Amino acid sequence: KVNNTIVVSIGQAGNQIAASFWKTVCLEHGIDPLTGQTAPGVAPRGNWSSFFSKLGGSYVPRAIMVDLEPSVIDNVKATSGSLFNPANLISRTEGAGGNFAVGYLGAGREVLPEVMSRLDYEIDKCDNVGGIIVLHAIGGGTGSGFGALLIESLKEKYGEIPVLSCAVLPSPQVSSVVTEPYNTVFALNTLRRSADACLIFDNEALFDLAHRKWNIESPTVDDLNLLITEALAGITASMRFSGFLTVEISLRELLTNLVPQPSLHFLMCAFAPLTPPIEEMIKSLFDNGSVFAACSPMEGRFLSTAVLYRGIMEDKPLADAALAAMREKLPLTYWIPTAFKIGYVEQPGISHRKSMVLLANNTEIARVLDRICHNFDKLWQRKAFANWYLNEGMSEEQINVLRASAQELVQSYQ
Amino acid sequence: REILSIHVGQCGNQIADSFWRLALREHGLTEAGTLKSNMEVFFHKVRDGKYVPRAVLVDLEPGVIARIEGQLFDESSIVRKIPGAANNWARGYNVEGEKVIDQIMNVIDSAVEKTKGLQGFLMTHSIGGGSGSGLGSLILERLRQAYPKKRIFTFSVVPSPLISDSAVEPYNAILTLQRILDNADGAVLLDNEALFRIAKAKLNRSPNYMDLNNIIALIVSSVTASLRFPGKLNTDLSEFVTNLVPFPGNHFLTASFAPMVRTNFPDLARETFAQDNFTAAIDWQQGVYLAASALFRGDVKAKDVDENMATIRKSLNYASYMPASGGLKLGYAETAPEGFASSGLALVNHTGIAAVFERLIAQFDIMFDNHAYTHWYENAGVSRDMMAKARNQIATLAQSYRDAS
Ligand SMILES: Nc1nc2c(ncn2[C@@H]2O[C@H](COP(=O)(O)CP(=O)(O)OP(=O)(O)O)[C@@H](O)[C@H]2O)c(=O)[nH]1
Ligand SMILES: Nc1nc2c(ncn2[C@@H]2O[C@H](COP(=O)(O)CP(=O)(O)OP(=O)(O)O)[C@@H](O)[C@H]2O)c(=O)[nH]1
Repeated sequence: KVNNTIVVSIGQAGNQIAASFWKTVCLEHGIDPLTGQTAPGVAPRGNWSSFFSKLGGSYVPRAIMVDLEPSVIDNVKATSGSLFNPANLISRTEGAGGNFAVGYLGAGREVLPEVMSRLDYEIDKCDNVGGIIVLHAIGGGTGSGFGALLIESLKEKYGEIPVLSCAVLPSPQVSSVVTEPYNTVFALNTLRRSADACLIFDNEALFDLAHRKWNIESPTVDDLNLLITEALAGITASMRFSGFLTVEISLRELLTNLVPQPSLHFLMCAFAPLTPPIEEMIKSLFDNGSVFAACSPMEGRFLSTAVLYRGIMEDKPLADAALAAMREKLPLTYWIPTAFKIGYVEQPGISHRKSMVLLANNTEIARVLDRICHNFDKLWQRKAFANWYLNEGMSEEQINVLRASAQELVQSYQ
Repeated sequence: REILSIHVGQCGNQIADSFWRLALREHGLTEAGTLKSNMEVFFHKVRDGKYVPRAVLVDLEPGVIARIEGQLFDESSIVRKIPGAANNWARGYNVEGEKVIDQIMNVIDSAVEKTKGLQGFLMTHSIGGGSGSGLGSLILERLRQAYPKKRIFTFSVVPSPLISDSAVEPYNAILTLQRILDNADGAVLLDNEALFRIAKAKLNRSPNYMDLNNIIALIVSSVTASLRFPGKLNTDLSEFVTNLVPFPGNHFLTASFAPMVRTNFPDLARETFAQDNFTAAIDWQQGVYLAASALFRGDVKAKDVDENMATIRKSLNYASYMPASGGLKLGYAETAPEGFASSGLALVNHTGIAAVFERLIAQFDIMFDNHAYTHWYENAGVSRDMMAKARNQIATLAQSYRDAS
């Protein structure tokens, strides 16, 4: 048995990214995603019990889906079939609608007991949970509100359990919700208080990564979540594959290696190669635009990077030397000289026979949140859209506390 | 004349894998233990064909032990513990170490209670991990305090200088090397990039950890070669402690194996004690040898071994307190590993291995002053004061090496 990880998805981006994530993970294992049952005559490739469960049986994902509107859960069920347990799927009617307070003080309180009963059921089937991946978009309403409530309730009940968040930020090219700054900061406070780690995506970066560097004139959001999915598959392959040359990295292991300080737990991600299905691949992993966040991390400062190679390894001394040489011309924190976790996995992805994933801790990510905070400086300098936040249950002083906590995070990074 | 081998961590378990892969057919058995020179020092008598290597493969987040069992060990003595190793020394010491130490020492004292007579322990691990580091340190603590008359030897892989595989590995390394000091009377340190370059020189294509651990396995095999292959000029682990440890706490060794084969003996001996053939990247130019053990085996000739003094009076640089013709622990064994008609091992107590130590010190000298990863220890039960005193002990040890030049 291997250390476990449950991936709870909240909000529309979280649920669709979860659909794509378990799709690609299942087809990595050789399991049909649209059915949830293993392929006859083929064993699951790697440590399935880290993210799955043999429910009698079927290799069902250990995923919990909550969303306050039926549309996303129904669409995920249509695109995934019987992959997820219907007991794991909880839906409401009115939605949160870009309002964090609905997910925090409102329908969030109503939907919390059922979600936590299901989470207790799932964790009681876990051998040793060493991480909870919260797939959500903190720009959205349901995602922010119930992610905040859910991580707060986890750290109130549990707290020996690492929590890795995977939050989709509002894009700097365009906002999808105008209350994205409110929701992002409101969930970000609880992420810093409760979540032990947070992985950050951004749609514009994935768009430019899948437009010219995937040879698609105009990708859909499906390609967005597929790129995010390749990132997550590479990240969790450390928690998913074990063997001789490969090193097994628990989510608590990845946490202890990637999170130096308790408030320093926000991570960027990148993928190589950037080609449609070696040194040029090394630099492709570490280009200025290879990260999955609309920012330039190479003027930032890598705190610690988990570089997870996966595939055939025909140049192990040569690739280690290439990584060491590449480290010389990268911005690393002096106070973490051992800022590289060179994780290896023998099994590659399905799209590529040879891939790597960068999972780094960088100060640059804070300035990313800073621009969202800058957007927060627009919605609260004039007291806009906050009437429903106050009416749904929250308070203005509480919101000032939340914004001060976000600023405390950004100043903790720099 | 009995060895209990302790294998904690993934690196230590792969070292053990390769170690028995070559040790079994070094005594003419397959990897699964089937018969195809007292070899009972490593192996317990279980079945006439199955001579079981009684070595505990205890490791948090087992993972690799499954591929180890796929080569048959004693399944009762080993455990695939509930995962959660991380890379935290305290997590292998007191968080999940305290819930496995009772079982593992019950296994260990059950294994040594059925021993006619024991000489010591040879533990293979990596100081840079979290399981093999913290669990290994706890095992050392409760094994020295249980058998103070026995001689623990640690075959520890020190993290590489060029690149790292863990982001908290110097913390683990220092706080495990302190326990190795306080709990063992012998230690052979291994450095990975030296193994990569040795395997590059030996082979013609790109190596991996299996080749490196094959080299490490040859090292460990030749360490006890004179003990399990009794020829002339025998060597014992008590003899290793007596004549390789000039000071009570200075017992860290660097090892070279040769060749890397019907080679001429002068070439074999001069390339055995080669500055670039040792398996730990230590300081040779400023460093000096304290105590070199030359264990030659196979088709070795006594005059050939004793007449190769050119490499000692020319290349080997000794400390001022050792005689010019001295500094040699010579050993002859009738059997060498296959593919080698005659082979050699150099086990050196050397000043330059402190350089190894100090690089970890250098990392610790930049992390502790910045509160880098210490909360992972503090929330796990290991405070900053004990880390500081462990580094103080390690720095004192490195200064002892620098003063022993
Ligand atoms: N990579 C992906 N990003 C997505 C996807 N769907 C949405 N998003 C991104 O999420 C962001 C909007 O967050 P959502 O509204 O989807 C989260 P939520 O359902 O909780 O909002 P409410 O319904 O208002 O409560 C926006 O930037 C989108 O570009 C997706 O399938 N993949
Ligand atoms: N020279 C060698 N190095 C190895 C070998 N196996 C692993 N290693 C390296 O040793 C270093 C740390 O060793 P490990 O992390 O495997 C020790 P441990 O299993 O206890 O760590 P955790 O299980 O994560 O707690 C790292 O660089 C590994 O890549 C090996 O056969 N030879």
